[PDB]
Amino acid sequence: ELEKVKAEALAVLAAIGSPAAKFAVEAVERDHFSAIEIAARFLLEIGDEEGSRVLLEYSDVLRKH
Amino acid sequence: ELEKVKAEALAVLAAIGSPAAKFAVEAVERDHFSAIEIAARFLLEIGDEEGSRVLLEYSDVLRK
Amino acid sequence: ELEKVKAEALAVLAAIGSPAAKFAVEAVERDHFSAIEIAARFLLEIGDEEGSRVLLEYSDVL
Amino acid sequence: GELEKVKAEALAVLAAIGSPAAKFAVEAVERDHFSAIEIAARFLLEIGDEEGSRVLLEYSDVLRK
Amino acid sequence: ELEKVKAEALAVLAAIGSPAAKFAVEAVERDHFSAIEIAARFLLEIGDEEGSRVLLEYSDVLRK
Repeated sequence: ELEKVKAEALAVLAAIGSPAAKFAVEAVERDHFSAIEIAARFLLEIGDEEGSRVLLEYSDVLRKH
Repeated sequence: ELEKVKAEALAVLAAIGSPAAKFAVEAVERDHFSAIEIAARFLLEIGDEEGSRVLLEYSDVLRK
Repeated sequence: ELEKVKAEALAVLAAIGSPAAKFAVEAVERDHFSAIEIAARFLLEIGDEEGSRVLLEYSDVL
Repeated sequence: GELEKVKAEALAVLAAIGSPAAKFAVEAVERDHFSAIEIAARFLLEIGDEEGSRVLLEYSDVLRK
Repeated sequence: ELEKVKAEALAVLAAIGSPAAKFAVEAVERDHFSAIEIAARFLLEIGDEEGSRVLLEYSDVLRK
């Protein structure tokens, strides 16, 4: 279940190529709650709606089972 | 309780229409406490008090 | 103490009149720790030192 | 002891700054508010006061220990 | 494992020499989770991506 949304998140973030997305990818790869929160807030504070949206989706999936 | 205040909260957020509000709506519809907190803090620090107020109201209704 | 410091906080925030203080006011009325913290941090980052201070007092007493 | 000494040292460094952020910092130190200490430390770091943020880090690390 | 990643993290952060890095190094040597988090978030909004990434690595090792 997780292995699909993780791939979706890493692909979407790597596509962006922004230095904020590059951090985001790492925050996804290690499943770091604090790093994921920081990356989401930064992508929101920089203008990346796609990155923030996919981070929210992957975090909502991760929070459960 | 949450299902009642949520409707007006999402209506206000869609009314805002800012790309930050669009995140906010997503944060509200998925019931993500941390995402709601981040969206509220960002909407407050950009000048949208209208969004922050309804996020605070809906979050307090979710808490209690 | 709580019944006094809450009133002092609402009084100071109503005095400030900024749109951030109102949120702060609401943050006090609903007793939301995270909202109080956010309001204090914002009032500190905008220059309202007294509002952030009284929010800190009301949070520590609570 | 360690905390009773470092509290005084921290307040001494912070009072010299006189900044409204230090004025918050002292209150964050005297009232022992972990969250306020974090906010004050990040703000002094984000404005350029390395001494205040550093001494707040020391006092937080000894207080947290 | 942790004592291994600490050296690389401290070296990378010391190389930056920025006042944020001086904080970052201090955050690592004292093993302060909150300080590491603040330093990483600040280094992201200041332009040091390598510092934020290595802080994330050391913190992920630090959690366990």
